[PDB]
Amino acid sequence: DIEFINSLLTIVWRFISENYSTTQEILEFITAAQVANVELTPSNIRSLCEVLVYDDKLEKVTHDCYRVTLESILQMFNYFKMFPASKHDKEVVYFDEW
Amino acid sequence: VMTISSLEQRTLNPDLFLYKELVKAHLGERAASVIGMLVALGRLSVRELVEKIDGMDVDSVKTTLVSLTQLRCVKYLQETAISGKKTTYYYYNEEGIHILLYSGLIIDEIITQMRVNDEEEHKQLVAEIVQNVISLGSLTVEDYLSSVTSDSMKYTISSLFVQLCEMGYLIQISKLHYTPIEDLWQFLYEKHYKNIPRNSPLSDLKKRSQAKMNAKTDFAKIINKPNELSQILTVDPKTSLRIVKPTVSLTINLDRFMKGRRSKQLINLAKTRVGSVTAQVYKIALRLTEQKSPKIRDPLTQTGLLQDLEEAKSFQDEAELVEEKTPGLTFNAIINSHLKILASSNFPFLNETKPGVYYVPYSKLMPVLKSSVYEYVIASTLGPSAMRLSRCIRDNKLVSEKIINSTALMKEKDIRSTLASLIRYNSVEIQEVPRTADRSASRAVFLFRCKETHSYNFMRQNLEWNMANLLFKKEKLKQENSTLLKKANRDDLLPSELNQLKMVNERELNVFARLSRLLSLWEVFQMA
Repeated sequence: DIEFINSLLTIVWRFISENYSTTQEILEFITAAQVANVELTPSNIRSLCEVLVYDDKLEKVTHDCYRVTLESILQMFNYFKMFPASKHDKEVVYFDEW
Repeated sequence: VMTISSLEQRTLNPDLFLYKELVKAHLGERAASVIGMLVALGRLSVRELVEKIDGMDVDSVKTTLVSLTQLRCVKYLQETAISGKKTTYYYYNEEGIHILLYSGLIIDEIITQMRVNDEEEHKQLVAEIVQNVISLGSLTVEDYLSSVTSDSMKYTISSLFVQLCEMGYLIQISKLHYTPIEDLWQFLYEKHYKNIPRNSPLSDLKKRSQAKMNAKTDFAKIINKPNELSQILTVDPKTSLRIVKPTVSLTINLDRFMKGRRSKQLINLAKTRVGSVTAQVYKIALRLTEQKSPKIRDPLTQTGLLQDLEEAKSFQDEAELVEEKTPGLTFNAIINSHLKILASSNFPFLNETKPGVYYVPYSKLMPVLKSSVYEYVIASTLGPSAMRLSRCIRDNKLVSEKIINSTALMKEKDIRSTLASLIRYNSVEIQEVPRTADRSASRAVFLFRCKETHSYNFMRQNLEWNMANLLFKKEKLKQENSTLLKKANRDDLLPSELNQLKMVNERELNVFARLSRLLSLWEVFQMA
């Protein structure tokens, strides 16, 4: 119920940086048994796999495993900062239709 | 209230007003009239200009005509009819005004890539030469050479002229190079449909093969004519070094300018996904190989004719096989160790290999380039939530909220909020399926499927309306301060007069940098 969906926001945090990885179902078979609170079954094999799957996290390479490239810059196109200007004009670049 | 929110201008000018905005800054008045009308109504005749606007009959038209031709702002075609006489029809020409929207950006790459000569007099030299090229719209060598001062080194400016021919960049002026792609195909289609001396009424489908195949080989010689020709440029008479033909004139080109920035976009993806050293070694390969690389030039047969349903591939893969041919065949043979680290790691992009020879595919590369940049846009515009859900639709396809709620992340209500934020502007569409009721009513099943060219075009709406208010309120900044600017020009006094002098200049510098920034964003979105 409410206990669900709040348990996936914790154990996945910093384990990423400690991961080449191998077999991709072993990554869960690792993650499944850990922290002594463990995890239950292969139901979680396809969970953190296909949830976090997109927008960096871990890259997808063949023979069933995960790579890492551009998340190291985000954890540290990128670097955007110092916006916005206080007043008088510029940008928006949204809605307005057209 | 008060309309100052600019809701007045917001609705009614997609594409369109873009063009006559730029030429207005260029020239204005009459010049904006003709082009703006040349866009709206499309194909146009000389007499037809006078009818609509009614302003300044035959004095303005003849003056604007030659003015548009020198800078080639009008696509020109002439033909006749069976009845008689003659007709001359004008089209909006290519995206020249985009070149006027380029200017220094082209000259930028011209200066930067002119290295192999280190920090020389060249900086002040060709900057004077190139600025004289684009502005006049056409440049003859001898008349330009006459502008150079006497009793000095004449081949100092010709030290780089034959070096202006270079590889890409400036090419010669040739004939019909400006011409509708649809029309030249039809004009070249003559001597094909016309060709048969009552041969034989067998296998009607052979008329297909005849006309097509003969048109394709006749099309190749025409398009590769401006591409690479060493006749005019490499002329080398004695008592001198290699010297470009004093007769034949030149013109700039789409080749390496549109390529140089396309390589940048690849570097941005590269630099993001690897180290700085890997991006450099991948770069030095691209610099040598950019000559024979079609890339930006890719379709070239697309505009002006049908593709097919059936024969679409037989067209498409006919291009794909010649997109297989030239990349495989011609390009460079085998620091190779740093290529192997550019090899072992391929996904998303390139490093395809043949035994004995390695090269980058120009076919399958684009889809992953369009993916990245697009996903970074949604990442930029909205928060991290809108990001994740975009591909969630892209992994599998067209499914309901049942497995979506499960498989996506966490919470129903927030998902529904960002669902309608995602579905807000297009790009996921919606499904039409009933539940047992055949389009009768609610509770029917829903699904979300990815959108082709609809999730693209909304970045083509980002083209004009970004630069529009940008350039406009910059131009409105002029006429407002116009009384000051005229006083400043005559001066070239008071505490408060210098204040608004720095004001406009500030706003000017920032608004032009904002033009080129989002310009670089638009350029990648114009293809696929």
